[PDB]
Amino acid sequence: ICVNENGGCEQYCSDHTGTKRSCRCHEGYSLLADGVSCTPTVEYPCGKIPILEKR
Amino acid sequence: IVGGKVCPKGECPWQVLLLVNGAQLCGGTLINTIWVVSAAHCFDKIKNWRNLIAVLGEHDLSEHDGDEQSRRVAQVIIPSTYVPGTTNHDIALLRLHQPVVLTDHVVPLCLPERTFSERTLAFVRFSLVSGWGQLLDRGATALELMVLNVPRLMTQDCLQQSRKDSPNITEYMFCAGYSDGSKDSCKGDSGGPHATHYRGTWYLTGIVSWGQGCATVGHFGVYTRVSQYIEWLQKLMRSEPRPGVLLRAPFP
Ligand SMILES: CN1Cc2cc(ccc2S(=O)(=O)C2CC2)NC(=O)OCCc2cccc(c2)[C@@H](Nc2ccc3c(N)nccc3c2)C1=O
Ligand SMILES: [Ca+2]
Repeated sequence: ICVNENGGCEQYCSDHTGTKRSCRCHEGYSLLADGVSCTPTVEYPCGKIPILEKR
Repeated sequence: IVGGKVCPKGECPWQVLLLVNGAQLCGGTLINTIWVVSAAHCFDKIKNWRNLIAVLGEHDLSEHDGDEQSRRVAQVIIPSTYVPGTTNHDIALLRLHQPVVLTDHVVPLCLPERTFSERTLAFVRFSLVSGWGQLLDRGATALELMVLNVPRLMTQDCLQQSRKDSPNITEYMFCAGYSDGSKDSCKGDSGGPHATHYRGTWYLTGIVSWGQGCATVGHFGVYTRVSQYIEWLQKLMRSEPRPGVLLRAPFP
């Protein structure tokens, strides 16, 4: 599942025993209830540009 | 950087400037508050290990605007497989003596997981390369941080599209850029990021490593394939500092 379109995950993807898939996020992010989206939990999450984000 | 543009101040907030005795040495990428990823070849000629400084929040070299943060480099970690004066395994992991403070102008780039990087990021065609390197082959270096969008090539395609005693492109490298001599990263950009955008977030996929002259017709820029080093980097970031600046760590 993870090999194809990143398993639908916004960030990280783990394949499980069967047709199961778990999305995960980098530190400074938490996974939303959709099980795919990553939202920042910190003021300066990695890979995001504050001057562009605040625009 | 040849044929790019000024990176607008704060839009490349993970870019690091490395200095030795106050002189421009190389670029780097901030990946959290204390760790910087750069190129192993940046350190081949260093004797003054105690005079290595990393500057975050830098933009214009001619002026101090208050967003710059300088730190002493406490440790330089190079893979055992890297051989000085050669191209393979061109990566260094730098521990800062004190963490930088994250601000609108100082933000880490995400170091991705290996699977995500190989399965997904490796297929994002364009990525940004940046630095204060040469604006032209045999020309002056930049006073303002420059950025360039470059397309990635499969190694088979890089080997077929290239012209010309040149080194091989290993599984620890990838080509990116143009063969028409208009756009490239240069030697003064060495160690800087090759950053990839995916679903609203930027990740570290490459390091400015090597090539021929700068923006030389028939030649692409060659970048360290960061995905091969994820596990090696993570393990070292979990390790205790050791006496002495330079550390050679076993690879894999
Ligand atoms: C010529 N130099 C300088 C130097 C070299 C070595 C060791 C130390 C130093 S240094 O002390 O100056 C230290 C930068 C601070 N070693 C080698 O030449 O070994 C092979 C790697 C190697 C081979 C060839 C060139 C370079 C490195 C070059 N970098 C680059 C980087 C990206 C390029 C690109 N995208 N397009 C075109 C050309 C490029 C040249 C470079 O860094
Ligand atoms: Ca400045």
